[PDB]
Amino acid sequence: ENFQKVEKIGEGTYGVVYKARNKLTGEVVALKKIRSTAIREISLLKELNHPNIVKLLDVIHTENKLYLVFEFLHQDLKKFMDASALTGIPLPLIKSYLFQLLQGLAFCHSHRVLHRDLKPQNLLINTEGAIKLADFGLARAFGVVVTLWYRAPEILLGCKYYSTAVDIWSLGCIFAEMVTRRALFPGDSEIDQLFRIFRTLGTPDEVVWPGVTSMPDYKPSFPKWARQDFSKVVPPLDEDGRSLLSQMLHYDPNKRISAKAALAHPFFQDVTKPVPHLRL
Ligand SMILES: Clc1ncnc2[nH]cnc12
Repeated sequence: ENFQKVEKIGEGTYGVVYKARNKLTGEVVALKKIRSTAIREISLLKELNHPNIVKLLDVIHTENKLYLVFEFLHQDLKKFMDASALTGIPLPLIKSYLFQLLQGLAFCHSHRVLHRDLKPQNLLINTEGAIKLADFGLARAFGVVVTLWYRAPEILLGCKYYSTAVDIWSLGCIFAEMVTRRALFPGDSEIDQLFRIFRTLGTPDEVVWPGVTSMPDYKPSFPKWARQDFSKVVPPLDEDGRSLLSQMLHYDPNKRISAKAALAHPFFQDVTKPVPHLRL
């Protein structure tokens, strides 16, 4: 009752998203209609505020249906990439976005909150050059065609107790996609996703990932592929970038770089904040 629905933005991971106007403040928001532990978990996310996290304005439980009211941003990274397809995103903008995302992740991760489902459609961008993580923490609160392209290998191999490393893996994949203008691992099934990772990074074994062979969905029968070079996977990215991406894509989640450690990487020595070129 307190909103006017302006337009259907589309059908997100958990239900429909609407651009809406608050009838008692005039503020324009994103309203997600979600299709009691969940209420408590979600309610805690109202406190998780950071400039690179899309702000959860409010949570409204009524007719025992659930509405999440979020800060509105006019574009996402998926559409920005599609619109930059001919030309590519300039490196300093790639670098700025990656840095800001890592700040967001470092913040949530220092509170033990993970995203678990990062994807370009979840990264929202404004006119001032800011990029922000949307739907943060909703996977744990509500559980999760859905995209597998960004999933870490420990999730695909059936680990129940994965860690903040899963987000760094996703963000690596998005980094590589910004650079190349093609998804890194566009699997169309769980095994196709796994085998696309293995074809690129080599089939993992006990040498690179202690314990891998005891994971729930690991099979001794997986084909055995050798690793390729990152010079072939993300050209023409420079050696700092490739060094960072390689650390974000380590098979072992314990050796994978943390968001905080990544913010200190030399790739970011010369980071700036450009303003993107955006048509709304
Ligand atoms: Cl899907 C979407 N679109 C625009 N703004 C948003 N804020 C949170 N989700 C959003």
